[PDB]
Amino acid sequence: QIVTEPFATAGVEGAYDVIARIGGGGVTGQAGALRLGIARALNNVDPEASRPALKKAGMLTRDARVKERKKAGLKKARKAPQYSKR
Amino acid sequence: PRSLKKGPFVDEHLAKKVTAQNEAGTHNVIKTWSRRSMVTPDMIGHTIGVHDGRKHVPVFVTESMVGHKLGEFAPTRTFKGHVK
Amino acid sequence: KIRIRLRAYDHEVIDSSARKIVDTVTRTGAKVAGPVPLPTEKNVFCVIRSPHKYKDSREHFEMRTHKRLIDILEPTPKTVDSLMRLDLPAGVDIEIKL
Amino acid sequence: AKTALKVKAARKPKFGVRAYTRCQRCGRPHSVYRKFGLCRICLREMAHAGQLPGVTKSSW
Amino acid sequence: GQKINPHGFRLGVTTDHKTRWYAEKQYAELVGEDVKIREWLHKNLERAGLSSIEIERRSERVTIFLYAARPGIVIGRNGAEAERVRGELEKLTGKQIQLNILEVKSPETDAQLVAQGIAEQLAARVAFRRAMRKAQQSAMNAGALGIRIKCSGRLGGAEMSRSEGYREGRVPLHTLRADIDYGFFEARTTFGRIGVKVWIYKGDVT
Amino acid sequence: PRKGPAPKRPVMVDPVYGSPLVSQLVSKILLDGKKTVAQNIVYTALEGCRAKNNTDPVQTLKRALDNIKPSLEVKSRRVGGATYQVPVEVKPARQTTLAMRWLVNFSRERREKTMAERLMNEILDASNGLGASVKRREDTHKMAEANRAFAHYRW
RNA sequence: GGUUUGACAUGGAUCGGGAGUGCUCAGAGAUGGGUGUGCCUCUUGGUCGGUUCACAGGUGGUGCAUGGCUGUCGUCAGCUCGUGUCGUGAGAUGUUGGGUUAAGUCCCGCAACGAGCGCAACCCUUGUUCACUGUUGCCAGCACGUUAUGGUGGGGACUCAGUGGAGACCGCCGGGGUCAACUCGGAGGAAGGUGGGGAUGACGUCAAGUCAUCAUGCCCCUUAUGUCCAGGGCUUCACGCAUGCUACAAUGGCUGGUACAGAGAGUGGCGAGCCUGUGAGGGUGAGCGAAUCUCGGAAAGCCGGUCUCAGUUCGGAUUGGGGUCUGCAACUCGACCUCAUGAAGUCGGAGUCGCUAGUAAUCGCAGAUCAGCAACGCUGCGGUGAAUACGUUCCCGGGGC
Ligand SMILES: CON(C)Cc1ccc(O)c2c1C[C@H]1C[C@H]3[C@H](N(C)C)C(O)=C(C(N)=O)C(=O)[C@@]3(O)C(O)=C1C2=O
Ligand SMILES: [Mg+2]
Ligand SMILES: [Mg+2]
Ligand SMILES: [Mg+2]
Ligand SMILES: [Mg+2]
Ligand SMILES: [Mg+2]
Ligand SMILES: [Mg+2]
Ligand SMILES: [Mg+2]
Ligand SMILES: [Mg+2]
Ligand SMILES: [Mg+2]
Ligand SMILES: [Mg+2]
Ligand SMILES: [Zn+2]
Repeated sequence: QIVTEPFATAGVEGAYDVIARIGGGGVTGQAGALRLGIARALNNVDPEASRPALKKAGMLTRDARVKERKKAGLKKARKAPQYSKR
Repeated sequence: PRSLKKGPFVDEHLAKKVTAQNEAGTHNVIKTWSRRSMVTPDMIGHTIGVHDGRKHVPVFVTESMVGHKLGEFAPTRTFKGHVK
Repeated sequence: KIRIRLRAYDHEVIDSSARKIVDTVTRTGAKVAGPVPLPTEKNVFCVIRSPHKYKDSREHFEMRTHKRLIDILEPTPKTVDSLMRLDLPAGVDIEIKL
Repeated sequence: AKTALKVKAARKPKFGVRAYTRCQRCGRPHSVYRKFGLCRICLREMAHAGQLPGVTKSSW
Repeated sequence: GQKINPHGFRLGVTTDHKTRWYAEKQYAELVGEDVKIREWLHKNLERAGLSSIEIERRSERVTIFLYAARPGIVIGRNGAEAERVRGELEKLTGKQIQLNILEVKSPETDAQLVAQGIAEQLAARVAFRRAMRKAQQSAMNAGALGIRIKCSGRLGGAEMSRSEGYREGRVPLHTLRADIDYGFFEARTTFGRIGVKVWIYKGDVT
Repeated sequence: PRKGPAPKRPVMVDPVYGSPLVSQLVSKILLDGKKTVAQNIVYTALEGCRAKNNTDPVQTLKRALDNIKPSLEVKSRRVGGATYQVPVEVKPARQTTLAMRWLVNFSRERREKTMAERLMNEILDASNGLGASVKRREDTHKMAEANRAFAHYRW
């Protein structure tokens, strides 16, 4: 759904072919990247009739949410070792 | 354990001492620090003083010793129990 | 034809050396592929900051090796002599594959 | 470290397996890096003072 | 206790490495010879006053820049001391050493020589307050934008240890674009040794 | 927190049934970070629901949620030297959250073998008006009614 | 068990020419005895020898004699100074007050006017984009390729690599805000009010830690507290605490198939391929000093089959057998393979811990040290990916007055 819905929110529908080359990440990350790519393609094809709705749906935006780095003294990015007073 | 294709490890001076004992009479105690060595049939019936860290404890090697190291029979730690 | 590998720790001196090489070979004709940047080697060392009993506070260091590649398409033995005789900064090394 | 220990480590061991590293500036036997010798403290202080080329603080 | 070395903090950003060579199979041994060279030079050239030792290598050839306040000691008479120190350098390393000695334009502004002088005065048993004030005043007469000196130890031969410091002007340690020269020395007294640290804010750099 | 009400992440809708309720249900099951496992469980339960009754599984899930939704619940209060159980009205979002949490927990506590149709059985029982979830809703409402005398402590 | 100017430095003398070593012998080894080989200049050096002479050596003491480095309160919002002024004086004012901010961040007023260290910014990384370059990277259009592999000529489009730029500033619009700082909403935009994370830790506190990394004052040892060696110990076990790992199963176990990573390492190294073995492995052995070659398989997941709630086809402790590899050597005291064995454990008392988003939870991967490894540790890396925050009443820590 996350990759098909750019067409659904655009005027065009499932009568418009697409070819994708996908690299890196996992399945969900690849889905999100493909969704953003299709959204940007529709954007730069028709930046007037599909731009408003396509951007309003929050789809011409790349979320910078990336795995936060591990930190010294902590088990994970933010998880901390079990504090033990005395 | 040690690889089979490398053969048993006898410390190459224990071997020569036990061979000399065999040649000149199997009656003497052979003092050694070679806990590292492998018991072999050629030394069966000998008595070997194996070092245990502070004293050469004597072991009389029998038929069943062969598949063991010399140091297995010379305990290094003394416990005796907690309290008394 | 004719590979030139440049490796150093400072990308400023890497770029300056690559520019000097390319401008030299060109001054001796020899058209040459542009300096292509290879991925930088990135070694990381984590060190306990304190000399004793303080492991939760540490310091991280990196040794970044920057690498550039040059191709000398034109054989040009005059450029061969030039590239073997010119002088480069001490921080950057040169590797010539004939 | 002790001078005798430092010289013993420097000299060729009896058996190859018996060799060890030692901090080449410091004599410290723990936490010695193969890339550049030295040790934990020696690395930290020399990297701060700037005698190790390419080595800088990392804050990625 | 919790402050970073200014030179290490600004390394790569504003200040540069003292050694410039590349080697990936010998790195450790070149580091070792560099350590030997620096230790030998520091141990045998205290009198000259060493700001920095800068080492370069091209191919089995080492080049040593010695930044000294008074290179008169290093050069001796008609370069005799320079030749003898170079010869000791080949004896120590085994490589071709090209040694050149450079002045410091403002020794009263270079922090390392300032720590040198303050520690020398402390060893000669000069009042630490007077020594720090003299160094501070000389630095600002030269034209540094900020001085900070801190002497820690058994100051004045006492029993308890103190951490007496002087500063005026501005020394923004937290600013990376700030050009801050840092020096440190140890005054060897009959009562242990005193650690003297000097920060000098030369100015702002890009 | 002290600063103020933190923003809420928008709730997405289920691609299959087109209802945010099922997405909330899967995100509540969602053990160990296995979204696919959780929604396989949820879809299996909903399909079992539509198998055992002709009505729509999303509608039966909705009916179960209304039957488990609490209206008011008591919270601890530190007035004086003894603790009070002050009844407080529950907002629609909070009560939907409570209904979903109770549904999932009691489905996990049910005796049947597999989680998928443990949850299916619990959903059907709740929609009918029976089960541990509905019992807990009734018990919390009963205890709120018992401690109803402290409705004047609300702030 | 050996040794005594010593295991190692530096300097004077003094007798020297070998030092240093190969093979052997004795020895647990240290070491000692053989045997072979035996300086380059030069008539006075490099190198060693003793005898000494100086002297070395100490992980021996004191962290409450110290330097250095570090923890810590605490990323807390503060701590001070010059001059003026007030007060006999310590001292105060600035630095109080109103508003605001993540912030002593700013704004307003003000016997204060200023400045400094902290805050912020400059730095690194991540999110958008442009120019430049195009291999070892990439393949849209063009020509073949053994069928096949961007394998090929070639291409600057896309991706990426890495250099240099652009971009965010409450800058614009509207409201609030006496105004003013700020604040709310909106547009544009990849990103909006500090966008996320790191580096960075003020004046000082705790005579906090470290004399054992190093350095050092004083004291102490000097045929021993130096130093060499073999064996042992640091791995003990009636117990107690602490940090973790694997679990107690069905959101699971087993089994076959099948997808999608990132960041890293490598020449005594990473090792493909083939052969051999149940396997650890062994034998051969290309390739790669590496965007090329190798580590390499990602695992969770999906799909098919199966187990059917059983102390189990859960769990994998323990114990018996047979092995592999590293190493001079796996008894004490290594990892791993295989066969058998199949312990406690049914979700854990009082109490207690972490976390506000790509976080918690979980899933695998890589590196440092390292012959090997007790690593489930540590430092990183990506995959999947939540619930909730009404609120400050209460608990703990802190800030202004
Ligand atoms: C004993 O000698 N006389 C009587 C005084 C003394 C003298 C010289 C010292 O050098 C020290 C002490 C007191 C101890 C006390 C230590 C203790 N600690 C070991 C748990 C402690 O309770 C704390 C603490 N919690 O803060 C400390 O302060 C501490 O560590 C410390 O610094 C000490 C010293 O080293
Ligand atoms: Mg602790
Ligand atoms: Mg070792
Ligand atoms: Mg202390
Ligand atoms: Mg102590
Ligand atoms: Mg800052
Ligand atoms: Mg103490
Ligand atoms: Mg000492
Ligand atoms: Mg231990
Ligand atoms: Mg490499
Ligand atoms: Mg937070
Ligand atoms: Zn060291």
